[PDB]
Amino acid sequence: SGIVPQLQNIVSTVNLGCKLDLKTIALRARNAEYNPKRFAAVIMRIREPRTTALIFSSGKMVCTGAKSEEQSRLAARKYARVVQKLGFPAKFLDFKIQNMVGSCDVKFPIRLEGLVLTHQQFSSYEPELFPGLIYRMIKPRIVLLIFVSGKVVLTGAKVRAEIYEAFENIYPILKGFRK
Amino acid sequence: MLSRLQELRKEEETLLRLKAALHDQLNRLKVEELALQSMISSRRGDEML
Amino acid sequence: EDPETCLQLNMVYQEVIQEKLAEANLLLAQNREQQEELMRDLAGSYMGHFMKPYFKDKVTGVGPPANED
Amino acid sequence: IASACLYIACRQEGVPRTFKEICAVSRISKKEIGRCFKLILKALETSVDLITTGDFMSRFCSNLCLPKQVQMAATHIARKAVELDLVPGRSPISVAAAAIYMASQASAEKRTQKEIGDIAGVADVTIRQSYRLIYPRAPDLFPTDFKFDTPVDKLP
Amino acid sequence: PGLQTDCEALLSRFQETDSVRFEDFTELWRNMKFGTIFCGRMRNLEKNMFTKEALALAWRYFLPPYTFQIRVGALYLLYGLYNTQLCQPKQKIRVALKDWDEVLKFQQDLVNAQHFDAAYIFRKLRLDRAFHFTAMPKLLSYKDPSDRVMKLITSDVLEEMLNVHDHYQNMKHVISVDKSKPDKALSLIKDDFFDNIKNIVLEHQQWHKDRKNPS
Repeated sequence: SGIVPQLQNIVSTVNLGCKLDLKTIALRARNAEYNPKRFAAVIMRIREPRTTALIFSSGKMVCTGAKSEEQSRLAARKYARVVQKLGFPAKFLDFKIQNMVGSCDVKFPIRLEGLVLTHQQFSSYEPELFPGLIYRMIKPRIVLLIFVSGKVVLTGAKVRAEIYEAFENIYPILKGFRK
Repeated sequence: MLSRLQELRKEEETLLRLKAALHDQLNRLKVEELALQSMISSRRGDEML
Repeated sequence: EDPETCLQLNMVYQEVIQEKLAEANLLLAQNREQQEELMRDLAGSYMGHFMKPYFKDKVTGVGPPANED
Repeated sequence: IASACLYIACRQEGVPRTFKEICAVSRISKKEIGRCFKLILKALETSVDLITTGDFMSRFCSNLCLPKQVQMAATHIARKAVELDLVPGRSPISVAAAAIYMASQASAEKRTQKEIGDIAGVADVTIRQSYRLIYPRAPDLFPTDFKFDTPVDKLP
Repeated sequence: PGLQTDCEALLSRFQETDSVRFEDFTELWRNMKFGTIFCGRMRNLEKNMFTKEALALAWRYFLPPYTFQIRVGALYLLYGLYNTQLCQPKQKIRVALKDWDEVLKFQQDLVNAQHFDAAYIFRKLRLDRAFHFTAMPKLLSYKDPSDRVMKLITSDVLEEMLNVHDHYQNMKHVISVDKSKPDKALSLIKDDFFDNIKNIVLEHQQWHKDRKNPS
């Protein structure tokens, strides 16, 4: 239809290109946490694009939380500059957007029971485990959490076009089951 | 208060049934009205000659 | 004779049934308002919450600081 | 894997139990049961039909000391409630517990939310939440020919 | 404590007479010895508290959604209670504001129906100043009802409906240019409207009786 999903999250990774001493970064960065009894990365937050970078001792950074590809690239470069200033030989190699969670609302209640009955080979609907139907789209390798309130959460895409084509594929199917 | 609540809801379903009947009557009435307009146009068309 | 009388009598019949529809829809409005009153009763709620510190945060639940008095 | 297979078999035969009725027996948490259940359905390339509310009724009403009349009552209530969309997107077990609570408080043998929560494996808060959804439409859900000693026009 | 039962008993023994005359209520008052509902030892505090409860209950029955017969019965009950009290500063009937415009139209319907007994009783209550014209009854802190279906449909409504319908048919028979058969554009009138509304009201009253019949 005319509604398109709003990207809510974008997970990207980057190779800083040098081994890091996480204790140093956690002692000198501005918003870092380092609980090596809970996870093995330094969790830095920033405010300008509102993203969270997990920085690893191998030099591989994971910037999550952005709402666009460009914001994610800018945030990753920001964390790169941060670790640079801390006296590390950090560069910006191999930036890759690894996930894009978009959301949307088709604005009509849906019959999940009928949908899983007619699409048994894709959808998984277990109301005991999750109140939403999990539709594994196959043309783009996307996963949709479709709910009875009409909300549809697309996730798993590497490119925004994948999110868009997945929602375009799923919209007629839901229109067929308009409660 | 569920006694009163169910009395009120039963009245509600009854009055919805009455509204359904009267609305069908209204729709068929306006269809008759359009039919009348069409045929009177056709019949006054036979005296403007 | 001439269906103009058909028009006028069908119009007055539409008028009386439209008065009936307005009355019935008003009863529907009053009954649905009664239903919503029942639901706000189910969703209604104390007086201890208004004791000695009458004002209090919805966050922490502590009163304002002391007056100068 | 054994617990997930037990659950899948119980579901396939047409007498499905809940994960809480397999975790209650197995030594692993419901989380792992559900994970391995999805993994098994993925591996075997098979599927299992969706549970309905009428599947958990011959067992819930029998584990409770309810008569057969109250059992068919709650069956009818739950089936009509899921029919009339009073409970959208809520798990069939909670709807079953709510319907059983309604038909129990209406009939001779009354059961509280606690006992029904223990049997069905549903938190009493969920019973409340999905009972308030079928609370106003109580009479048109019940069976027409239904004897009782507590007026269906008054229920908590 | 049991007072509502006596109130309902008197109102039922009254409505079973299908009468509005206050003489019948006087006969029931003397028969039930209802006036001695206050007789008996009790100190001033509990006495006027009980009187408050009784007047509030009778007034509650005086208002909708009760039948006209029940309402006139409750008006007579209010007269009999307020006039026979043991409290020296007689307790007053708490009249909310939102109920005044309904009580006034009820009094007007009483005097229009020439029910001068009940209308005179209400006038006597308003002259003796037996009312506290409050904002809400029941100071705040912290049966036989009337249906909407009779306001919708009754005998005269369906009578006028069938009159308009058969007049509509008789004018159909004359509008057509030929007397043998009407036009083929006007045959959409429904004959089951009476039958449909009859089915609806009969299902309603049948469900109503199988409701008031117990299991």
